[PDB]
Formats: sequence, C-alpha cells, structure tokens
Amino acid sequence: ETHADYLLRTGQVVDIS
Amino acid sequence: VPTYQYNMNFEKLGKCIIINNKNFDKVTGMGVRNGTDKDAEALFKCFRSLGFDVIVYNDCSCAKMQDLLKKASEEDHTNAACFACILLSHGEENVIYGKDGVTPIKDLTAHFRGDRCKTLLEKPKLFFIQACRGTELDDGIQYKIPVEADFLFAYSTVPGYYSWRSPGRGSWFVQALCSILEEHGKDLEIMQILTRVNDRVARHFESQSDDPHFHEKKQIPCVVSMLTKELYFSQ
Repeated sequence: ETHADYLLRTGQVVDIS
Repeated sequence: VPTYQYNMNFEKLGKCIIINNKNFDKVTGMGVRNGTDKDAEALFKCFRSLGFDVIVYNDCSCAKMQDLLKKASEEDHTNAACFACILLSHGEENVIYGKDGVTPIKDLTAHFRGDRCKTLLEKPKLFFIQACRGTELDDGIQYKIPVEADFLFAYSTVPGYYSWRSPGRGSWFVQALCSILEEHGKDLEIMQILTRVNDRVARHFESQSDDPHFHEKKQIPCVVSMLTKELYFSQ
C-alpha cells in the first residue's frame, strides 16, 4: 500500500544518474 | 585433468533471441521500461559481433514468449554451436513479465532440456535475464547425459532484489555486460566475462534518485551455471 512500494512493484523506480 | 572447451567448430555460432518488453497492458499497472530500447540495441550489436544470429521481438505476451521459445527448440540446431536468449522485462523471483501478465521462467527454458531439443545436446544454452526478482534494495556497506545439463543463466540480480536501470543509459546489468563483451567477448571464457560483469555493476554503479528511500543503493548479478566445459566465442 505504501507509495514507495507502488513504484517498485510497478517497476517505476529508476537510477536517474 | 586438463579437460576443456565446448566444440565451437560449426557453420553457425548459434541463434540468439532478444525479447524486449517496454510497454505493458493497463491491467498490470507496470510502468514503461524507458531505456530498455537502448539496452536491446546495445545487446543487438554485441551478440552480432560474437557471431549470433540476433532477432529482437518487441512487447511480447506470455503466450508469444512461450510459443517463441517453443519453436526455437523445435528448429534444427545441428549446425549451431550454442543457443542464446536475452530476456528484457519486469519480473518477480522465478518470473518475467510479458505484455499480458506473468510467466514462470522455468517454462521458458524448459523447452531446451536435452530430451526436448536434441540438436542442442552437449551444447551450451544461454539465458540472460534482465528483470527484477523481487523488490528489495541493497543498501550499502563500508553414455547418457542429464537433461538439465549445459544451461547457463546470467541474471542481472540476486533473488528477491530489484534490478536497476537508467532511462538514458539503460539497465545496469546490460550496460556492464555489453562493455565487457565489447572488450573481451572474444578473449575470455564465459565465467571470466560474467565475473568481470559482476565486478562492474558492483563497483561502478550506485543508484541516485531524489527520493531518499532509493538513494545510493547497490546491485550484484547472479550467475547460475550448469555448463560442463569452458566456453569461448572463438574457435
């Protein structure tokens, strides 16, 4: 339920570097 | 004692399948994998340099992917030295996403067991998987033969972890893999290559988002080998 998990389970988190 | 290499004296090095999934159905809510096209383009040129007959299929569904690999194992590989498959997608431990929903990796590779693809017996069967295998983050610190023999899995990450990616530079595992192949693809044995790869993604990469909960994170690849001999891409 945590938004920080939303991104991860949806694989939206990225390296931005 | 010694013992050695896999026979590489064939007309063809082998076939290589690159499945590039960038867009997924709304049903799954999974995000667009921006930068994967940059991964696939890089992988394309590298495996071509090695000598593989590369083919890239885009945004495949679970059935497509399943059928795609099924036929591959049905083709005649007698004149091939080995076979390679590169999976680019979202995933969860033991699974890879398709445009549809989800598919167990076991079923993808299963079609190549020695008793289900005879033209590949005693020949290396390689699978490179660029996908998450969970959502955890690494935070930081300081005669007859086995049907299951001759497989090699080069996972971009360890079980249960997230697999990083630059929208501009592409995923970490792929970026590093292509660098080592470009410089030694035709010089070192697979395990040496995949080892130098582990070293790079491990030392030369470190996340960097604005959100703190994903900052300065690290990743380590996972190489799973059932190979019975050394493998070089140069007879």
